[PDB]
Amino acid sequence: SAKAISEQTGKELLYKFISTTSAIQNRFKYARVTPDTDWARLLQDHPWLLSQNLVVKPDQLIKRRGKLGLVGVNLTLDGVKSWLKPRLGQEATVGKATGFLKNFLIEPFVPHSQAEEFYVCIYATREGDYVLFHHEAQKLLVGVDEKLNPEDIKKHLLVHAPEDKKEILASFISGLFNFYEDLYFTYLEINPLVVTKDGVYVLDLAAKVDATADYICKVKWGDIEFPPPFGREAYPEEAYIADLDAKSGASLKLTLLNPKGRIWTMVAGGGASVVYSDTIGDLGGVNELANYGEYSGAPSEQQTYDYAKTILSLMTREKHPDGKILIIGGSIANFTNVAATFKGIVRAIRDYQGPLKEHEVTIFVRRGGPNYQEGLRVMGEVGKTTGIPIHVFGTETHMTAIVGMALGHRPIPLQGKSTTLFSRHTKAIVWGMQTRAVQGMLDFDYVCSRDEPSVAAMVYPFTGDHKQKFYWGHKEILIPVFKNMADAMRKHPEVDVLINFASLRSAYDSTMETMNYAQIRTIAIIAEGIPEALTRKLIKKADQKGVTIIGPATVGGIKPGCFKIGNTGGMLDNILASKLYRPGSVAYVSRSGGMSNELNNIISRTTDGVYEGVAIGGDRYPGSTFMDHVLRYQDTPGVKMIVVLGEIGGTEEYKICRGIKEGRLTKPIVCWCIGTCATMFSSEVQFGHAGACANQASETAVAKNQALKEAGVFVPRSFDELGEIIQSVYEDLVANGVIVPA
Ligand SMILES: O=C(O)C[C@@](O)(C(=O)O)[C@@H](O)C(=O)O
Ligand code: NA
Repeated sequence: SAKAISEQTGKELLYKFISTTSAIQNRFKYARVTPDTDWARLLQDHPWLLSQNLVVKPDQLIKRRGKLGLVGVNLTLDGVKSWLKPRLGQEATVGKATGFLKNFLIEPFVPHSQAEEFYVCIYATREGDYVLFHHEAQKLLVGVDEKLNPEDIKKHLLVHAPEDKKEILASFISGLFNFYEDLYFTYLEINPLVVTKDGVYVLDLAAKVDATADYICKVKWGDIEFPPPFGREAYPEEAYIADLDAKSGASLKLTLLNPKGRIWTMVAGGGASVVYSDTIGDLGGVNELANYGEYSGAPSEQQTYDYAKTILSLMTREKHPDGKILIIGGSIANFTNVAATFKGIVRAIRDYQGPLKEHEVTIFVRRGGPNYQEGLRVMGEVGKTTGIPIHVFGTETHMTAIVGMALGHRPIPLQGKSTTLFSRHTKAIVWGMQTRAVQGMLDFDYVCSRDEPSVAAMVYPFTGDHKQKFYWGHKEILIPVFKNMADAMRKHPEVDVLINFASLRSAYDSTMETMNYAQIRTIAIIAEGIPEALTRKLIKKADQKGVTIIGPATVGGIKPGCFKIGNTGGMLDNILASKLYRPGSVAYVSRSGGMSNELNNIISRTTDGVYEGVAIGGDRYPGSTFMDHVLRYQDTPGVKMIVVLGEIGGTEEYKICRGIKEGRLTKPIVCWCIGTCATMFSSEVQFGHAGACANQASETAVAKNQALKEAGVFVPRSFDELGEIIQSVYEDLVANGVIVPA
């Protein structure tokens, strides 16, 4: 996800790495002040503080500090100390948010005139990075993998600028853009840039970097800090979890909202965790909600133990009169092992059992997934042996039902790429060492009564060629593994799908390499954590070649009767339970992988069942969008209704609205956009999925659910009535003859 950095951090990167050819002034002339500052050392380290007038302001991701009057301008050093004296340590109000002014920046005062002030901004979109310039806006798009033409700067951005400043402005803008790409920024605004006879001064800097690029930018970023939004604090336990996430193929996230709240969550999945938070917010619990976070991607027992013990420690610092509740939730997992993770949580609960009884904690559990029956048994076990109240619920209880149980009372003390991607004839190559996931596909293929396994070969460049044993029914079979992708392709021209399990570090090159083989028309990219600038380049090549990308950061998708991507839908018992071995009439698309297995469950209980599901993944720029898949479903005869599970952030869902108005979409669509709680928070909350950042009022789930409903989409009041509305629509289509069940 993209994360904001402080003005000081941004300026420090700029002073270290922007090309010296632009005439940057006051390089490294800044001084950080916090309550514990040693002013003597400060004057030693920054002797220019004693020899010129100064500007001082807080550096805590407050915007428009000037018009709020949080800027002391043209002061001597003692004028700065007096200016700080009634302000440092004191709380201020900015928007809905209130916090302490704890971090200030002193820089030199730069005399200038209005005419020497300029505005520059660079920001990322799917189609490239825009550059904005304004004297006192001109706009230029640098396309994905293109260069900034310094004569487009002069001819398009600087058309109204004084001719005597154009050459230094163009040099600065060129240098700023190279600086922006190389350090993986996604947003960079300088307002004002001051240009005088003596060179360029950077008076204000706001910026965001793609934090997933750390393995690329380590050296230059150094020990980079990502401040919380104004009105929250940073917590050592958040960094611990961040540290565990860095050491994990799995995803592990934690944000503390109100450490004193009595509602705590430990929910699996980035989607489900937002849905539980939504439900909590609809029942008035938001002010008591202590955290947001999630785990997913199959963490080990030990990782889950370490995550869980962090939560239990945080919830046993002080007592609440009414006790506290721990919501241990999630969807029906595709891939995460419920036994191993819940054994981790159980070990954490035992190790914290004294503090949990003392703080009057009630625990509510709802989970499904692989091995979920053992998991739920050991969960109920530790409740019996510790005497802590633990109320355990499985797949036949609705995902979010434990929330109302727990909160209802205090416990008693342009042409599309392709319409059809998969069929009963699909043959795939799997990139990676992924025996278990491949066996899970062959199991699906067998119970789907396919004539042939869906996996024809595998590629893994870190071993030599060999054959790998799998079971086909109960027969042993062999599947070739190739060191070289070239060998796998020329020996399997029948193959048209590649499922890429490469790690995030190797995913870009392995996917670009696949796209040199025109025989491959669909690629599933599993890995989470690919830098967005790299995904944009994957998107550009795939669009040039006509290749459908599903992912990144997804489990994939499933087509009952025909084909499933990797770990989608999980083990045999969930495939049978949710009847995913044969088709029904309902097609769906979600960002979230975990929630798509919940849709599998919900749709199978309320309809003839799933016809096709896709999870487009959580990243900011998915390889294929909601609309792409909804178009396929509109043009697919066997689909009779469409279910979209949307999400706060971006404006994709409004294309559905337009498709309806234009007459392009005509089957019945059901849609729910998750993230409605985000508006109830006093500070923005970055959810699990990289995409889930709302940049304007229209990107909120609430606005999207409203626009969708006005355009004739069927929208439930909340997620926990989605299953109801899906049922009723199906029933009308049965009553109208459109669907004829078996
Ligand atoms: O454990 C979960 O509920 C989430 C997830 O791990 C899953 O297993 O369904 C999903 O994020 C995935 O990546 O498969
Ligand atoms: Na990780």
